[PDB]
Amino acid sequence: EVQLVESGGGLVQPKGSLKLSCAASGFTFNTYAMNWVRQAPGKGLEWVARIRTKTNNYVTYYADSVKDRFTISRDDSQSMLYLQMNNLKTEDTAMYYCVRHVGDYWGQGTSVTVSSASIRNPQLYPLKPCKGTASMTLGCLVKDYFPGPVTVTWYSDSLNMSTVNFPALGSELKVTTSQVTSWGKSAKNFTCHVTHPPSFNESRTILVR
Amino acid sequence: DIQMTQSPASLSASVGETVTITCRASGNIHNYLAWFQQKQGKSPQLLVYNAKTLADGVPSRFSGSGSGTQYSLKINSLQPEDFGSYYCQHFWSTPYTFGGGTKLEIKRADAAPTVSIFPPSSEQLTSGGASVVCFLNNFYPKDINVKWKIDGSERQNGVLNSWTDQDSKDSTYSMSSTLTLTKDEYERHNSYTCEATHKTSTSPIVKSFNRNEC
Amino acid sequence: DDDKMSWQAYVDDHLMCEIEGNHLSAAAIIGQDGSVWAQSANFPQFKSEEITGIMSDFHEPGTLAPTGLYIGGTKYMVIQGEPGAVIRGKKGPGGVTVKKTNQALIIGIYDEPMTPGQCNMIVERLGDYLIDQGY
Ligand SMILES: *[C@@H]1O[C@H](CO[C@@H]2O[C@@H](C)[C@@H](O)[C@@H](O)[C@@H]2O)[C@@H](O[C@@H]2O[C@H](CO)[C@@H](O[C@@H]3O[C@H](CO)[C@@H](O)[C@H](O[C@H]4O[C@H](CO)[C@@H](O)[C@H](O)[C@@H]4O)[C@@H]3O)[C@H](O)[C@H]2NC(C)=O)[C@H](O)[C@H]1NC(C)=O
Repeated sequence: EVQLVESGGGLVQPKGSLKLSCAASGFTFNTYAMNWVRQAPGKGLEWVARIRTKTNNYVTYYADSVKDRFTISRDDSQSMLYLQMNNLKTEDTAMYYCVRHVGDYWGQGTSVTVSSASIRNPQLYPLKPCKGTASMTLGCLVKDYFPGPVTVTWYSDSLNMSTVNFPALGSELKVTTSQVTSWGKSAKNFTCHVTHPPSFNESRTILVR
Repeated sequence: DIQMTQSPASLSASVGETVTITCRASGNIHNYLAWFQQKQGKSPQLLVYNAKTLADGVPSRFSGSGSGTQYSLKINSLQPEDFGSYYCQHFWSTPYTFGGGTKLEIKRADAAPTVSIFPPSSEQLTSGGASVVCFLNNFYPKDINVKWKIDGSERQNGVLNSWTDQDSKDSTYSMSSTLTLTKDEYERHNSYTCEATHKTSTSPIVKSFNRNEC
Repeated sequence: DDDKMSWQAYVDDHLMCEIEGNHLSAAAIIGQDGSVWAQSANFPQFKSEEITGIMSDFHEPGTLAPTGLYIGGTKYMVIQGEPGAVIRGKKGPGGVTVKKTNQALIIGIYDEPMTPGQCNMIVERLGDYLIDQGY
């Protein structure tokens, strides 16, 4: 029932500005204090901001790291939380979650990359067994993209379908691999659907004979 | 400000054993401390809120303990789904600082990999490139070595290697070796082998014939 | 509304814990209606009119000042607080802090050797903590 969905993340050049949003559903949003928490790509968690309810005049508390640059706000009439970011530094590149009170419910997360480089939409290649060596395992190769992340999701007509995604590898141009493993009765269709943050959607279909 | 120091940094334990992760504050946080578990690629999840109160849907094998400046999280009867990292956060005064985290690996019986190779795609080949991909799917421990041999000649410069976290139920790692080349470079030769060394009795390998049979 | 932590646990582990070497003398979580949700062993028994006077000062700050903060038949002189949020009283070396939540009242009574700032700190924190869940 309780669901927090972040949005707005993306790639921004240094000293840029960006406004992340968080949509809350399933609870009376006006009665709870909200948080923004970020996690660096390989590092740990860091608390960055908190806002209070109408009872205490919507007070706001920030971290010294983002003290004079970031602004947290809320619209309880629309059950929305916002994080305004200005003068974005490299150290701000992280994934951002909205968090309710002490952490009972977190959000999916929105990724933000602060870099001088330019967005490269990924290239998807279907990898099939060699003719005659056919096996249950199939997969997809996502290559040469920035900034990430990519969400590779499988759709097939088989049951007992296992999906293993592998962490991305690289700075600037990154690559990543996804493997599907089917068992039981054979299926005719194995389609992998890859999403890149700036409204990039593409699919590659592997038909089996 | 109240900074918090967590220990240990990494812990490994066979299934069924018991571990405690301790977390220390620079001042009395008066039992305003929460525990979070996080797995790779997903958002954190609250296990223990306040010193000892378990959140909804948390197994009772998590005992939250502590007082004053030192608190700890006990996990008795460890289960294979308890891999990941654990962070402690205080809520006494702003800033509500997190911790450094403790990565938990699940000690497990040794298993050998299963290697499956794949040749370059039709779309990559028409793009001017070629990448032979190799998926080692289930093994323990994560330490493993890979060797790409083109016509029996070793090549090591252009291979990328991706590792995964432990499986939720098998506690087995997985790995991906992808060797990328140009179209002329890959079309000159015919035999491609992907070899892995783990338990070291012998190296499991798979091969393709660059359209000679493919 | 979270029902997983007992109000007794709140008063015991967040109101009567050690702060700066001292302890509160007594503490309680009470509803604005007057129903005590939890209270320590030595917390006094309120009177109905005393709670209503407290609540009237929260509704109009400065109205309890002529009467005084009456808690358990004991008269405390009202001192400075936060309008509509905190009501404070002094009875010589001791005193009391009443923090308002959305539905309840957090009350802490101290005596020497306890400073008023330490009683303020503990009581008001649990107040703000529970306001942020809607409690
Ligand atoms: C192989 O599998 C892929 C994936 O399909 C998914 O998995 C299957 C196992 C099965 O469960 C499917 O139901 C499931 O979607 C198939 O590729 C998908 O094909 C459909 C049909 O083209 C696409 O659906 C489209 O969705 C659009 C919005 O999302 C929608 O606008 C499209 O409709 C349009 O066209 C019709 C016809 O004129 C018109 O009436 C509409 O008003 C509209 O204009 C359409 O519904 C999916 O996007 C495709 N991709 C994915 C990832 O789902 C594939 O067909 C299947 N078979 C083969 C042989 O490849």
